[PDB]
Amino acid sequence: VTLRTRKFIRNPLLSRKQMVVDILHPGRPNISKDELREKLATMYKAQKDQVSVFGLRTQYGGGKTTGFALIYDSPEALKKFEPRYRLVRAGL
Amino acid sequence: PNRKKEQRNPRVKKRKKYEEKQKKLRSVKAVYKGGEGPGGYQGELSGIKTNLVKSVKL
Amino acid sequence: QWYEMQKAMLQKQLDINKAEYAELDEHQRRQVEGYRAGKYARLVIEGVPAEFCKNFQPRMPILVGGLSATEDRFGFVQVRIKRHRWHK
Amino acid sequence: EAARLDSELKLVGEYGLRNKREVWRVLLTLSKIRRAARILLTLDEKDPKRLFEGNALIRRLVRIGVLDESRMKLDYVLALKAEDFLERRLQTLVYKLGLAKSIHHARVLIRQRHIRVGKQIVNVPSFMVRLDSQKHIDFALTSPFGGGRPGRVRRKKAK
Amino acid sequence: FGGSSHAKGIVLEKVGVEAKQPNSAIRKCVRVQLIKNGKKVTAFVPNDGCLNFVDENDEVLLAGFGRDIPGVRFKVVKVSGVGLLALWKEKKEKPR
Amino acid sequence: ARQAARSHDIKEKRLHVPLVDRLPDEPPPRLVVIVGPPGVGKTTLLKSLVRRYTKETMSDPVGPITVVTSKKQRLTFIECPNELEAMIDMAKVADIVLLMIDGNYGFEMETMEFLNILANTGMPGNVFGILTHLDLFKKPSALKDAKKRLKHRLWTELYQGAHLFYLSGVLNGRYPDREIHNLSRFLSVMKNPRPLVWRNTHPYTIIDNYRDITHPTKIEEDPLCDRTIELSGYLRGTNFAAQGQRVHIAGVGDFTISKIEELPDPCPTPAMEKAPRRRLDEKDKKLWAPMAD
Amino acid sequence: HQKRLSAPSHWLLDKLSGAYAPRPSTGPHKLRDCMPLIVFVRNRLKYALNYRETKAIMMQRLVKVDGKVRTDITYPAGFMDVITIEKTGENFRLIYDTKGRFTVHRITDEEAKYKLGKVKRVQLGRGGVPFLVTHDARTIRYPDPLIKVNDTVKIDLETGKITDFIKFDTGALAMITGGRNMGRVGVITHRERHDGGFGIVHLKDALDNTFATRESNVFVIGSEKPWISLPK
RNA sequence: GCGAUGGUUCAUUCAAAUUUCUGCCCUAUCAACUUUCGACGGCUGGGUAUUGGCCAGCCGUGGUGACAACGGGUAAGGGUUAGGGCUCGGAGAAGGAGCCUGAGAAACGGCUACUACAUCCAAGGAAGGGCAGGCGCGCAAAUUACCCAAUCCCGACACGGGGAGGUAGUGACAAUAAAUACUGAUACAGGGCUCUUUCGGGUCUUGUAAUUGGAAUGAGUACAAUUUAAAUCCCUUAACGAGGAACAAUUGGAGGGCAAGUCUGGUGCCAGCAGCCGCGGUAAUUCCAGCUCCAAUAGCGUAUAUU
Repeated sequence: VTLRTRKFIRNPLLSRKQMVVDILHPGRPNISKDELREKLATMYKAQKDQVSVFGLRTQYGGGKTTGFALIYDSPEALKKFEPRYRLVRAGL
Repeated sequence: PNRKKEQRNPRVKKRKKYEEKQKKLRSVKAVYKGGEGPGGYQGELSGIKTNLVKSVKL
Repeated sequence: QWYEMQKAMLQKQLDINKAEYAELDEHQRRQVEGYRAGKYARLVIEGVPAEFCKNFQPRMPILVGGLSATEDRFGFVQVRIKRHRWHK
Repeated sequence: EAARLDSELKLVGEYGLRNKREVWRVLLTLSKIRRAARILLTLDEKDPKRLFEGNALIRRLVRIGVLDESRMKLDYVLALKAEDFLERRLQTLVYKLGLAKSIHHARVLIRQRHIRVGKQIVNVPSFMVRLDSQKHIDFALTSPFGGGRPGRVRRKKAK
Repeated sequence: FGGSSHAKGIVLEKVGVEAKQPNSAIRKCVRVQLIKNGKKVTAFVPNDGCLNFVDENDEVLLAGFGRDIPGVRFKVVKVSGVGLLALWKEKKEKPR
Repeated sequence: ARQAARSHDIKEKRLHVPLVDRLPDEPPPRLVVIVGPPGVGKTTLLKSLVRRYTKETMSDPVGPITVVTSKKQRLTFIECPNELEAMIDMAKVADIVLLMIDGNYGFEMETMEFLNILANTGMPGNVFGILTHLDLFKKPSALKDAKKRLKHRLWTELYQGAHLFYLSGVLNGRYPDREIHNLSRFLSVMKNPRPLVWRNTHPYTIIDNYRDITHPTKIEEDPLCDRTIELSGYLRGTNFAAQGQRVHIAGVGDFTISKIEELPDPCPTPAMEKAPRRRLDEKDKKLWAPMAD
Repeated sequence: HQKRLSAPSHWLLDKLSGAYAPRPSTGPHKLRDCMPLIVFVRNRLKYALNYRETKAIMMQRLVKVDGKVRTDITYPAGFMDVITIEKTGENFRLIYDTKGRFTVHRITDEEAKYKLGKVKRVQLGRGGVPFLVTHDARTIRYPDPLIKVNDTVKIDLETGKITDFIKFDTGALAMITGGRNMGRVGVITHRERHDGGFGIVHLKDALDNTFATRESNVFVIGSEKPWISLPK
């Protein structure tokens, strides 16, 4: 459940915060990216509804898992700037 | 036809073929197989034959 | 091309009939060549046991076969038999 | 021929191999390396091709641990052999490090996922272990010889 | 024969069906007629109990016989699309 | 040279024994059996096939069902019931076979029994494995494993590289239309049947319509008496004898023909009506099920 | 719809953008001397990820090219187009490097306000008026009467008028925008006429390499006077 | 005031059309060729978007060629330079003939007539001209899979539409890695093996269908989460998952042993071929109890051509 954010990029014209996320579950099963959306609310002081996570390939041998996370300034900015399939996978 | 439990696995067959061909080798030549034991020298434990010359005559 | 020559001789015989009984209706097409295959036909069988009509189910179908002159004689059939592979 | 049959049987017995395809595989890669060494010996000394390519070949073999660090000449690279390659295999390295009692025990352990090389577990017994990675062969954490759960027959017996 | 490796044939008559000794080569040999060319050649069924699967007028594939009648050159490989050793080993039934 | 070698091998593959055809110019409908273990859905495939062809929703299809599938050829579908007497009766009759396997449950002894009964009696041209109950699966890795193992066992059974169709669901109580459409793509275009010696020497008939033509005075006198029976069907083998043909009604016994009436078809199949366009207009998709609804 | 290798070697694409490449739409700059806005945004700058994201940037009035809002995605922006993004507050400028590829340069409003454009031709337009055509296909009505061919002009870009001009000169440092010696910032030291077609100039760099480039492929940048900030 | 739509001219872009010098492979059983649809000019016009024998009137005498024209054969590369790789490269929409749109076509998209097939009909009439797939013997072997999600394209245009593209399925034709077991203790037997030289020599620990004990599971089953357009695979992964009578290794070759059985030969008892077949018995039998050896081993054999 140990989290680190690399390569955080601002992107104000697309209005969304771009993070390369390296999460680690050692000893656990995989991370459940909806619960990871829940986890990326208090780490960057946001609502859960304006976060979308994709990528998320687990490294060899457990532990490390590289995801890509985007936090939008508003849920409506997420709605007008997100793809349809990522919106369906998120649930909106 | 009916074949063997040894023949159903190609490694175990090649393990048992090597154990019996290393066994056939001790009956022809002489292997080292450790020197004197911890007990010392208990005699030449299987015979001494006097009229036998086992040297490669150059 | 012995295969095609044999098949051509068979087709020559199969043209020689239907060329030879294509000459008359009441004599050849009715009495010589019988009732030709492919045509729908109605059969009247006389003397059927009534248990067939009482136990007739439409599921189990009816196959009508034509016995030859040899298939009505009885006698000792000498056969070449072998048990099945999966019969215990 | 009986010489080839007895040689391949000595290899398959002395290192617990499965068939003669593994022997022929190793003999093919050994013949490729030795052909490269012969082609580099064709040229004269102090040619830059022979110098840098032979230094590359010798450093590669010393780094993968086949050639000894004492002898580093292209003549000894010609004098290389399949017993040295099968000694650098992983299964004989488990047997020689003593995690297993025999070479067939070592093949069994590597197949059913007990040892690990460094970080990740290794499912293949023909893994060519390098010299730097030779020391980090040990039982994995999910193995009952390493720790964690006591295991399968242990669970059925302790119930 | 021909230019091919296997030829087809019709089993005309199992010659030597009344031979006495069981694995005689006269018992094993079978006169077949090749389709492509039309000639009647003789071929060996590989086994005397395997002779029983070869019936009259059956399409028979035959190959060379490479090693009691020295000089019969062919051996029956398949009978009616099914391999004859498979019929003998009771793997397949013969489609007739 | 190798092209000549492969040409010689294929020229030897093309050969067979020169047997006699004995097929008429206006051929009878080819007979399609629907064979399988009990509970596998032979009647459901029958309903789905006749709705594909003639658009008629049969609530209870029994007996042989004749169906126009082309301008030259037509079919007839008979579902074999779950009795061995009917299976052995129809294995010498069938022109093409639709052999049903029950998916997750695997192979059954009735399927293997009919396969080797058919092979011993006489092998027809086309047998198609139809694998059903695929929707009774939870893991689609186990699904493809079961498809692979059932395909390989069927290939060992009849021949290598057969046609094995997979009919997944049951939507409207019938089948999926696309799956039965490709199944009918395979069983619609057709080739002449294999020259079997028994069918090419002996004249047979599969009864489409049955009727009891007996006087009610005879039935009132003797309730269990010898009756006279009108059996209507297509004459399929060689031609019947004009007078005094001996008949084996399979499952009843041997009798003699008292009358043959030779009358025109109920399924005319427009080559016989016009006696070079491809499509079949819906004028031609006739259905002759004189025992079904 | 050209392939990624048939795309020219000076607006770079890696092994990433698929086998295909966008074509530039028709506009002011040429086809083979061009950087489209999608390659500038998402393949060079990486302010975007996808085509739909680039469209969602372009369609709202957030990208201004040469001081005007450019909406369509494959708009050509070849040479020295100031690209103003206001939400990021940056103005990029397109120059070349010494190897022959496109280069981006971040700058603010003071150097973003003007454009150094090379005159293509001077003529007398309709109404009896002289007009001036640059390489950006900008036509300026009533120019200064000495600005001849191959002179460069400081265009105002808020009105579009002339502010200053640099003459074609043997002793004025120049930039090469074509040919086998493409992108080599050096000084024009000689010029040969060759009347009858295709005259040349002889040009040396700051560190003594003489080479002959054609007067079409040259482009005047300033005598010493680097009026645009070449990147240090 | 800011834009959208529209407009004359000049740009610019995207094109298209011609056009200049050099460069095709071979050949003289190809030495004359063009003027045989004008062959070379120049003048005048026509037509073309424009030049032009491109076409029409008038006249002049040409034009090419042994430095290889012309004719004949049909077998139809350029750039990027360590290298290989990478990039680019005429005629028809059933057959001639004529026409229409548009910036761009002599679209073949339409029309008309003729020619040739062919369909519906209430017999007066009316619409229409492709590829893909299977069979191509009577005997056979790669999906009628899913989506524009990425890169790209077209439109009043952020949304609508794309037969490029990407995803999946089969596969012993090859090719790659390697499971079908590992390890002890005890009991008992005294033989095991070899050969040149054989009624002889050589060597010393080997077995057993014996009795027991330990561990190690990956094939498979599988909750999930993840991957992805949605799925699958991969990587993570909780829980099960080994004692042979099984979670069931094959393909060939050589050899021994057997009856109240069968067959054949012949100066008794022998020999040969062989033998699923024997007195009974099929829910009966537990037998060489799984015969011995050699070769390859997830592969292996046969035939023919052969080298």
